[PDB]
Amino acid sequence: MENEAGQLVDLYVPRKCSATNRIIQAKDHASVQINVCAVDAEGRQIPGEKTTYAISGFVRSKGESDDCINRLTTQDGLLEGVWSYQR
Amino acid sequence: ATELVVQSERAFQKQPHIFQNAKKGAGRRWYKDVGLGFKTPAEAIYGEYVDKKCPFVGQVSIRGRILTGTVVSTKMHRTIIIRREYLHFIPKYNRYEKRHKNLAAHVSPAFRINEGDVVTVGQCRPLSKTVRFNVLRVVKHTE
Amino acid sequence: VRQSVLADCLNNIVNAERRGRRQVLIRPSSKVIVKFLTVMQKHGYIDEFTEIDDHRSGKIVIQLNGRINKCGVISPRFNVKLKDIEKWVNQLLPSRQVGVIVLTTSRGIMSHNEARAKDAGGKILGFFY
Amino acid sequence: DTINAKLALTMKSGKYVLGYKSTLKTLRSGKAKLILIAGNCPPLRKSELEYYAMLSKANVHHYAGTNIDLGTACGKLFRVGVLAITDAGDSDIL
Amino acid sequence: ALNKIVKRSSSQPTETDLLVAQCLYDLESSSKDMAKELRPLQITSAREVEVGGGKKAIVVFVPQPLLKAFHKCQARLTRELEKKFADRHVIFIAQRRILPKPGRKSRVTQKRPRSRTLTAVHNAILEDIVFPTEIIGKRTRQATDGRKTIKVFLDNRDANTVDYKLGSFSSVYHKLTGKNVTFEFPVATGEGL
Amino acid sequence: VLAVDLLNPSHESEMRKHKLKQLVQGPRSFFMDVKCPGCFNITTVFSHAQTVVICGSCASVLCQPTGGKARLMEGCSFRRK
Amino acid sequence: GRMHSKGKGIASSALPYVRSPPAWCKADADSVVEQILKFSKKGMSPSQIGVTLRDSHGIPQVRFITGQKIMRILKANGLAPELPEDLYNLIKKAVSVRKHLERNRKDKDSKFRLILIESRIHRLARYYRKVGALPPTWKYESATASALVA
RNA sequence: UUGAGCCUGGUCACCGGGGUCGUUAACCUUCUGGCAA
RNA sequence: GAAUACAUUAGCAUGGAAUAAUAAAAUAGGACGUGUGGUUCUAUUUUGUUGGUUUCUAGGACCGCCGUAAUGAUUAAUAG
RNA sequence: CUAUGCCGACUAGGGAUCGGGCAAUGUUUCUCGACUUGCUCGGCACCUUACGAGAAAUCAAAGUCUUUGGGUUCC
Ligand SMILES: [Zn+2]
Repeated sequence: MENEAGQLVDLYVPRKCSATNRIIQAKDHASVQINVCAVDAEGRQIPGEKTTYAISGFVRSKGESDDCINRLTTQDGLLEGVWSYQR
Repeated sequence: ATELVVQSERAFQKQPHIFQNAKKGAGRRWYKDVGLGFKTPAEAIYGEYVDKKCPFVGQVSIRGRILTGTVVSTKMHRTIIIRREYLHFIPKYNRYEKRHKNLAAHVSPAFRINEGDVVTVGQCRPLSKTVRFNVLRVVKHTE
Repeated sequence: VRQSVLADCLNNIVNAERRGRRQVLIRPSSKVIVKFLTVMQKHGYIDEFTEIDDHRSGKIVIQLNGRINKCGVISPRFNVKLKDIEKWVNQLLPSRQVGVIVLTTSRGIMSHNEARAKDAGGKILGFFY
Repeated sequence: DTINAKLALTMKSGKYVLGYKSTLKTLRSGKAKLILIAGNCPPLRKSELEYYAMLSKANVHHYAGTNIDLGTACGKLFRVGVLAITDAGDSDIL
Repeated sequence: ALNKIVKRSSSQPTETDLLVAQCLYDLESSSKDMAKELRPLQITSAREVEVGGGKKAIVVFVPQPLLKAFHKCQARLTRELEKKFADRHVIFIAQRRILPKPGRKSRVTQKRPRSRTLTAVHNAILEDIVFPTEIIGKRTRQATDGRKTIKVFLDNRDANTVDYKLGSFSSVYHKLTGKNVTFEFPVATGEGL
Repeated sequence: VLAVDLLNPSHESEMRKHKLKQLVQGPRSFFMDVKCPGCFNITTVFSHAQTVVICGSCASVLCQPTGGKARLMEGCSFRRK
Repeated sequence: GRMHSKGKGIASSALPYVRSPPAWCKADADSVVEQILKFSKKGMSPSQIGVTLRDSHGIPQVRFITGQKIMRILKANGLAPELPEDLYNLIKKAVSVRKHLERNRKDKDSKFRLILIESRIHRLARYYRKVGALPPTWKYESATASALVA
């Protein structure tokens, strides 16, 4: 949020989940974020370059973390032939 | 209600200040337009009843409030009971409730009134302890 | 018997949002539902929705993008004047800047802020935030 | 189906007559193809009707049900003792 | 030649109905079932329409009551009309009269029949414009911005000779009504219903 | 799950569903044309016919009304359209 | 939910999205009308005849071809029954139950079923009286229920 | 009776409002003034 | 300077037609109309001021037709 | 008595069970039946879990309620 001066005033801006778009609480210990690096031809992944996904504790407890991660990787192009929108 | 002979009382029923003579065949029939847009019915224009307590061919005048209701009891001579339905607002619950009140009105023979027969009436001075209205328009349920 | 399809539509939407599903199916469909969905979609709470047109009342498939805490109906539809909007906002809305109250005023179905700009009251349909 | 049904089909489009005097007239004329007799009929009348229909080559059916039930199935407020159908019409009673 | 020019229409445009009538008479000159079916034939008016490309379409307003003959006639006459209309698409639409919605000031006791409703005539127009491949599906998508696009799922059978006509169908529909209509055919794999 | 194409369901999924629970409800029956084993005529019969259909030519019972689909007994070939 | 039962059955018929006759079914919209009139001349039920055209004749939903309902077609042609089909069938069932009750005097279950049928027939009669499909004075009679059915 | 294309004078590129043009019929209609096919 | 608002419960009036209610033309017993023929009345008028009939005339109302037109019945609710 | 009003919508995983229907170039039986498997509708229920509720015991309803409003009786 911003005041009249236009400067963002708050303790922090909580990270929104990448699957269901929900706020991750400060004590949401079930929520985790995973990182997958970028690989070129013949392995030898490039250091310093990676894409991260945050999965909320509610999703992980419900058991939808695997499917949500599969969907996110398919959208970002890091995974193929495992997640189908048609179902 | 039912068209009977106009001389059905102990006295002679005649329109006041209406005269018959020889130079002119009998006399004339007097009528007035109650105003406010209501048209005098053709039966009243060419009829035979007297009905001193009638907005047409009579002496009572229509003035005051104009109301509309539904006939609930037409079991009296030249007089019927109508029912007015309205919703009363109770502020505490912010809701409404059904409220009804019965109104007694006088009816001319020019109108045939049964149950239903949404009638529009107008105030025409007290008639007998309850009747301050006269029927001016009829919305028939059959026509 | 179904008394109000708008209540069923909003209850299905809020249930799906709580469950975390990104799509929801509403049956049947009506102009009031379409107008309500348009209002929240214009305000940004609802993604694209498609109306399946069978030879019946119809069906709606709505894409849910989160960012909805609760959407509900206000039954019976109380008549709301201009001065009653503030009371309804205080009673239902979380604050004076967050949330929308939908009123079916004389000029159509729209938000409480837009109706206040129109300077016309009406009947309260529901709320969403 | 049932005789009550078939009687229901024949009453819309068909030629039928009611009572005992009329059914005797139709049998004597010879145009009566079908006769129906109530259960609680006088046995002498039943024998006479059977004899008349045998001579006139008309079909005889003494179906279950009293004259009250027969009349109710016939569509009448009264009691019917014997039916004489001279033309079924569009049904397949015969 | 030998009348049968003005009798086939009501009013007189510059050239459209005149050439339609003369082409009609020339086609009706063939004997047997051709003349038998084309004897009770009437046309009212024709309008030009443009598509995204250089192709031009002509949409003619048939009178409603005699669509029974057209239901079996326009199936075969379409190709002949296409070749004889100087490389222009031909559309058979029915001219229907609508009635205004009764406002509070405007008290009308004549009533609006459901068959003359704008929604009803719009659906009838959509059915009549794509005469073959009867409608099987209809969807109405509304994006976040608020634009409404309607998708019409047609019948898989008789897909030919209409797969290059639905673009003109959409152009005509958007011209006369304004809806963003997109026609689409399904892909029925395997067998079954 | 949590991402389902409700607008375009799977063809197999629609088949393994009730006739009403589909996205668009519709009939599952079909009208077929039957020829008598010893004749040349055609007859249109319903899959879930409730009454016995009688052929106008020399033929036996065309179908037997069961609880669901009508039983076919004689050696006839049917076309579905 | 069921009107007079605890069941929640949903069995019904799903009409097709198409509103047109089949390609081969050249019913010509007038031979079917003649067939309906012939099927009504005998006096069969409008629902029963519609079944016959669906099964034996092979005709689709009659509205898709003729453009009018079975009840509407026969009413236009004049072969209109004095009472509605559902009204007549319920009166028939009520009459049969009362005839069974007057014989079997110890059937309280059948008496309860008769009461349910009497409630159903009265509600249907009230609706038909309001809609105007019947004369306004259509007071159902228990003693003359035999008259009403036939 | 809904969609689209308009302009317009107006304060915060928006908004409120006024309407035909026509698609789709343009203020349904009653009476009047001049115009009268 | 000695303001302004609170007013609407109930009543009068202007504007809007979203929401929710009764009817529109089914035995067409319907907009039908410088309308194919007629009835019946009033004189709002002139025929000499008053009274009376005719009816050109201005008008209310009514009797068999006349096709002006696309003539009229919402889908048929995983309601009944 | 289910110490738990009625109607309507939504809400998770499994396996049994009654009635009906659909399919099986599956087994079996002197034209159909018996067995098995899959799908669906309508019931009686059971096990796990608790997103959710409660004061807790517990509850697929006693959930969708301080984020409080689908309709309606009794108390
Ligand atoms: Zn056979």
